[PDB]
This record gives sequence, C-alpha cells and structure tokens, in this order.
Amino acid sequence: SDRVAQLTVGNSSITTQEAANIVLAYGEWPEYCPDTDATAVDKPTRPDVSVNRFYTLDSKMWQENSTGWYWKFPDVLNKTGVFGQNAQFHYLYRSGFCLHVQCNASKFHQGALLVAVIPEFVLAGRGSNTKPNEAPHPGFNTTFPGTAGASFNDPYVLDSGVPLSQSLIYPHQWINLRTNNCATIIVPYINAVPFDSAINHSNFGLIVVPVSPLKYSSGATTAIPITVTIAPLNSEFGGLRQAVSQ
Amino acid sequence: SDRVAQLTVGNSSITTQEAANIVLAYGEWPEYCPDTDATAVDKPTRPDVSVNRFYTLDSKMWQENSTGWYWKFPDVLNKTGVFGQNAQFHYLYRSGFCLHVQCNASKFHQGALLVAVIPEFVLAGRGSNTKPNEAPHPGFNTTFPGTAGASFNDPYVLDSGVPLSQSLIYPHQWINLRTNNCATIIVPYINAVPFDSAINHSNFGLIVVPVSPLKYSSGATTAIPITVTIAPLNSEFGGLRQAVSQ
Amino acid sequence: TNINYYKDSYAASASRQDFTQDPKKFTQPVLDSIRELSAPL
Amino acid sequence: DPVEDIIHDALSSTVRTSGQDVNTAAGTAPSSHRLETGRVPALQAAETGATSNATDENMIETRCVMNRNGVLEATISHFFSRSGLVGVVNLTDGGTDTTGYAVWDIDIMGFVQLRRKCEMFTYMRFNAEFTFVTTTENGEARPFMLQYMYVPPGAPKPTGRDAFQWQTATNPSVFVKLTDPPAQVSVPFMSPASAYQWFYDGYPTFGQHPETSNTTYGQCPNNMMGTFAVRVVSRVASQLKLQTRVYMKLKHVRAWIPRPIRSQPYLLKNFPNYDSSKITYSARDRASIKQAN
Amino acid sequence: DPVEDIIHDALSSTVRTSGQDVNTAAGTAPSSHRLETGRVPALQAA
Ligand SMILES: CCCCCCCCCCCCC/C=C/[C@H](O)[C@H](N)CO
Repeated sequence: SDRVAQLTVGNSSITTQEAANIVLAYGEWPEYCPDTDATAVDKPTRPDVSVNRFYTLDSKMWQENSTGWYWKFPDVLNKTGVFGQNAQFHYLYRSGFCLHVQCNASKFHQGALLVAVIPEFVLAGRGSNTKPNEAPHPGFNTTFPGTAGASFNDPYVLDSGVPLSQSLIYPHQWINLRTNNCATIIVPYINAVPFDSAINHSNFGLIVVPVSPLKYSSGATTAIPITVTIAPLNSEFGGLRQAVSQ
Repeated sequence: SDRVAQLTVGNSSITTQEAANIVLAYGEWPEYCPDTDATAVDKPTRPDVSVNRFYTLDSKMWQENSTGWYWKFPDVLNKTGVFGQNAQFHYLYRSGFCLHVQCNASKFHQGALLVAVIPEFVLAGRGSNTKPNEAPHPGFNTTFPGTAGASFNDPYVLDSGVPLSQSLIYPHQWINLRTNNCATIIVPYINAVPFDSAINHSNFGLIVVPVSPLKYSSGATTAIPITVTIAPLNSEFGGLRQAVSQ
Repeated sequence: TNINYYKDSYAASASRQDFTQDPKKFTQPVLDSIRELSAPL
Repeated sequence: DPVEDIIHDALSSTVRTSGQDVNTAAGTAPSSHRLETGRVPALQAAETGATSNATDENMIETRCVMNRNGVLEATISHFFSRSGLVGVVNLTDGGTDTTGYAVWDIDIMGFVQLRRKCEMFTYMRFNAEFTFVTTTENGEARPFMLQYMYVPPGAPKPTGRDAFQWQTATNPSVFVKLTDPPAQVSVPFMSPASAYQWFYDGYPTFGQHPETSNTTYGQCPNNMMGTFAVRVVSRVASQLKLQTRVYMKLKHVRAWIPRPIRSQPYLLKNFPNYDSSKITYSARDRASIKQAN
Repeated sequence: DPVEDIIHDALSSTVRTSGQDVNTAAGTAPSSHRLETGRVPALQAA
C-alpha cells in the first residue's frame, strides 16, 4: 500500500514496486521564478512537457571491488534531448530536478548504496604539492564528466576533503538490497542567483557510493548495473543566442 | 486481505491462500430457470446439497515438455457422485458450475498456465483429407474423455482450428507460479435451449494449457500435478426415466 | 419513422439500431470490482 | 415456522452491469503529474483475467479532446448487414441430364467469407433476406422462367421436372423470370430452438458412439433447416446450362458468447477440421525478435 | 474556454513546515509500559 510508487512527468511514466518513500530536498517543492525576484527582464520560456521528461542515463555496472560514481547537473543533459538543444541556445536557466536511481538485485544478494545530492559539488586536486603555479587540479572531463559519469578515486573523502560519514546532512536516500531496489529524490533549484548558466555552473552533484560491498554466493547474477533516471521540473530559459557547445 | 479465499458449497469447503480474484463468466450469476421461459411442463427437482458439492477430478502431472489437458462438462460427472446417478435418470438438465483448478509449486519454480472455459468446445479431425465419406473424425473417448480428461495434440490451434492467442475472449484466469498457485471460475448455464441432455450435449469445455513451460533448477520437486475441483450450482433435473449409461 | 409495408415484423431493415456497450461483461468480469488506480493484490 | 431451513432459502432465492449508451468515441480530460505512493494504475494483475484499466489520462500528460468519431458502423447490426454469397446450384438442363431440377440444402458454411464472420459468435439469432441472382453459365440472360420452392424438413422432395411437388399449394415458391432483376425474399428465424448454434459438443442421438469414425459428431439439427429446390417451368427440357448464385443478408441480429476467429483454412463444411501437417501460423515469420520491420 | 488545457495548469500554477519558536530545551512527560502490537517506534526505516 506504500511500496508501490507511480511518478509520471511528461510523456514518461516511471513505476517502482519495491522501493518506498520519496524524499524531498529541504521541504520545498520546485517552483517558478517569482515576479518580485527575477532580474531577466525579457520573458522566459516554459515548455514544460518537451523538457520535463524522464531522461535515462547510462548503466554503470557494480562489481565487488567498486568504488563509486558521480554526475553533475544539468551538465549530464546538454548534448541529448530537447533540453540539451534548449540549454545550448540560452544563457540563463532555472529548473528543479526529480532524481531517481535504480539498482536491481535478488533477495539472495546483499549490499547497500548511499545516494545523495551534493550542492555545488566541487572536486579537489589529489596531490601533496602546494606550489600555487604547479598545483594539481582536476581536469575538465573529470569535473564535468557528461552523460556517462566518471568514478571516484577515494570516496571516503568524496574527492573533496569532506568525509563521507557526515555526508547525510545532504538530502539522501539509501538503496539497500534487502528491502528496496530503487530510490528517488525531488530537489528544487538551489542557487544563490535566480538564474544561472547551464554549461558553466552546475547546480549540484549526485553520488552513488557502494558503502556495503555487493556480496553474493557464487552461482548467481554477477553483473549488477545501476541506472539513474532524471527529470527536470519547472524549467526556465532566457536570453536566447547562438549555439554554444562548451 | 484479498489473497485468502473461502468458497463453501454443499458439505464441502475449499480454501486457497495464495491465489486471488474470482472471475465470473459474463457477469451473470447462475440462476434457476425462470417461470416465463421453461418448457418442461412437469415439476423439476432441486436437491441443491447432494449434487452441489466440490467433486475433485484426478491429478494430471505436469512435465517440462507437456502439451495440455482438457475436459468436458457435465460429462466428467456421469458415473460418479449423486449427480451422476441423477443425470442418468433424467432426460433434461440445467446447472451452473463453479470451476476451480489448483497447481501448487514452489517460489523457486517458474511457469504459467492458461485456464479457460470454452463454450460448445467441439474438436476437429486432424487430417488433410477432405473426402466426405473418408473424413478424419475424433473418436468418442477423445471428445468425451470422462472423469480422466484427455490431452491435446496441437494446442496452438486448440485442436479446433482456433488460435490459442485469441483464446482469452472466453472467461479465463491465469495460474502463474510466482503469485498464485490456483484459479477459479464461476460460470452460468450457457445454452441456447433452457434445458438439455446431460449425456449427449456438453455445455462447455475447460482447457489447462502450459503456455510457459515448467522450468526448475535440478534438485527440486519434479512431479508437479494439476487438480481441478468442480461444483455445480442451481442444478435442475426433469423428465425422469430409466438408467442410460451412454 | 422507418416504415413497413407488411404486417409482419421481419420485413423491416434497421427498425431500431442501438448504442449499448458493456465492457464490464468481458473486460472486468470480476467479483471484487477492483479499484481504478490501486494495487489489485 | 415449522422449520426455518425451508423458508430461509426460498425467501433468499430472489434474483441476484448497468452499462450506458455510448453514442460517440470516448473523449479525455487533461491530467498533470502526480508523484505519490500507494496509487498506481500501471501495475495491474492481468492474471486475474481482468483487463487492465490503465487509461491514457493516468499514464502521461494528456490533453483535453472532445472526440466526435462515430461508433455507429462498428455495431453488430451493421456488421452483418452486408449480403454475401451462400451457395450455387447447377441446374444443368440439357439432353444428357434427364432430371430438369437441382436441389440444394441450405448450408452457409459452404463458403468461407460469410462463414468466418458468423464463427465469431457462438449463438446467433436473426432474420434473413435472401436474394436469388439468376443467370446462365455464360453470364447471359434469356427469356425463360424459373421456380424456386422451399422444401422444409419432412416435405416430399421433388423427383423430376414434372413432379407434383411443384403444385406448391403449401410450400412457398418464387416464380420469376430470367430477364428480371434478382428475386429478393425476407426469411424469419425459423429454428425449432430459441437461438442458432454453430457448435454442438455432442451428438443428436443417444446410444453407442464409435471411436473409429464419428460422422454424427458436432451436428445439431436446430440449425439444420431443410432444402431448397429449383426447376425451369417446363414439362419438356430446354437445353441450357444454368447456375444461379444465392445471396443472403442478416438483419435484426442478436449475438451471444463471442468466439475467437478461425485462422486455419477450412477443409470441410459441417466439421472444423484442420490439418496437422500444415499448421498455418497466424503471424508472419520475422527475422529475429529484435528486428521489427 | 477556447481550450481547457491552457487555463487548467495556469489556474493550478499557484504556490504549492510551520515550525515553532523553541525558547528552552525540550522537556518530557512520563510514560508507562505499553504491551501492544502494531504500534512500534523503534523499527523505523532509516
Ligand atoms: C422460397 C424461398 C426460398 C428461400 C428460403 C430458404 C430457407 C431459408 C432458411 C434460413 C435458415 C437460416 C440460415 C441457414 C444457415 C445454415 O444453412 C444452417 N444454420 C446450418 O448449416
């Protein structure tokens, strides 16, 4: 009576039967820009159906010695979908996402997964050198991995010098393979500015960490994937211009 | 709260705990012959307890290469039960059946079963010859198998030239070994005449087809049976006479 | 308005067409009339 | 009062789906996203035999459409309103054939295109509108006259061209010319039963029934309804090779207990016998599973 | 009126946690034993 779940945005319609409890980040639904705070004097655009779909990212396989994965938003959607072709043509942007991540496993398997959004998820150069002109820094494809989503190198400090043990201050939901095969988050627009660029400023991150390692007795499915389906809500766009890849 | 089920007719009392949802054929309960339509001028008889019992047919074992089974009604009950001794002594007859079929399997097994009643379930000679005097025809024991119930020869066309894919227009209920181990149908009297003979005209058939083959990893119960329990409701009888076997 | 030139009933053509459809006889022939958007089991 | 058990059930032996009249197509109202647990129309249970009621409004961001598409032509009344071929006779009135008459028992199962339609419904009840088109083997019309007598079951069948049965003081007959528009006749529901039956899971008679060849199987007589004879109106033979098609319409039709459509080809008339050696698979064969043409 | 689809969402585009002012620490009331099924605050779902 609570385990089922029906979320439908746009022409999509997702359902999960075993996972339960939608967690809403910070108790505020995603809403449009109010009149009394916007700065973009021109009219913004509200497609509301073409863009507000459940785009599905690629499957990431979970191994018994896996480390973790992460993505950036709205960076994962700039080459694909009408939302991609809408962000390349607009300087300004505002939206609120409905994260949803899936990890299917059998009732004989074990394991858990920490799923959390990370606002303003910067990364950190991995090196003891403090020379300012020779400082190690993460590359572009490392911090903006795109639709694929790169992996971690040391997840215990989130590759940012912040311990994972405290990482539940952020909105989160646990996938645990005994009771739920899926999780979901509805996050509003979190930014100190009413609008922002879409191909420069990522609003937040997402982490999917194998805290408890996948362990199964030999003789079962060995290739467990993880898929994340993402869906913006109450999107905005303004300041039309030419295309810009990056 | 819906998975349990308690059907009790006559001195019997059947229960099934895993199977759910009684399907009633065509949305009309079984009822007696109304006054304004009957033709048998003599009084008919209404035992209502001796005959309205849950008679259990024989168990049919399900193998991994099985084809199907079928029965005919009320032909399966003419040698057994007080209903048998009542149909042999009466030219006319009317009743409405409460089919119920059971197939128990473990939660590690897989398989499905198509259960459906077939009104006026004629059969078909299996042969390319169209010579009218040398036409292949089904034998008596093949079309009236009795309490045992014969098997199919080609179930994809129901041994009647009708594809099984369309066979769900009829009232049906699926046994599927992941969620329900049993099924049930309550069927009224379906006949273009108010009464009929009981040892000549079978009102309908029943089919139990292994659509999805029983598959289990080796090391489990290999002999899966299928039992069908049948129960007439609102029976009638008229035109008493001598015995008639067939 | 349809008219018959004979005093028998079976000489008419389309004496009364009728819209009457009951999907509940075949599509949902169930005892426990399930809810329209809930969990059936 | 003498005993409660007999008055209880008799009082409770009373009668134990009020569908509406749908004139148009079904419209739709809008619908927004709804993100809530407990309420799901997708995850139905088709195993209960019910149809899933996953309506379009309940899956996607639909719109408002006030439809207007008419459902008038899909009803059974106008589905069988088309006339169709039923039989042919071969009245080979010539020098060799010294009969001058041809009798044909009514069996609509003889031709497939009308047969496959009525197979969809197990019990039917209707009134018929027969039509006897008339012509020669060359398609030519000629100045001649024909007689079309219905010979019910039990009637004396005609014996020749000058037979006394053509006096037809009780049997209905149609006297018509060959330079005439086709004769057309309405026919009522003349079954001895309450409704026609295209199927019969048994035998007409009692007694033994063999297992080597069962020619009496599946032959109910309630639909078997006599013969229909034709001659040219003449006591001496005129040399012409005649062949009259007979057509019927179904009107005031009332069906019951829908039946699937037969896919396998027909081989006989009164028996639905297919062939095990050539099972005609309904679907065309594709390349692989994931190669939708 | 010309088309319902545009006025429906616009009317329903309105605004979609009234926490109190806590001056002190949180007190507590007594509680006795309660031996009953169905009601459990321990077995949560973190
Ligand atoms: C003088 C008028 C000639 C036309 C009258 C011929 C009798 C027509 C009776 C129609 C009976 C129902 C239609 C028959 C269908 C099939 O032949 C049978 N149901 C079984 O084969």
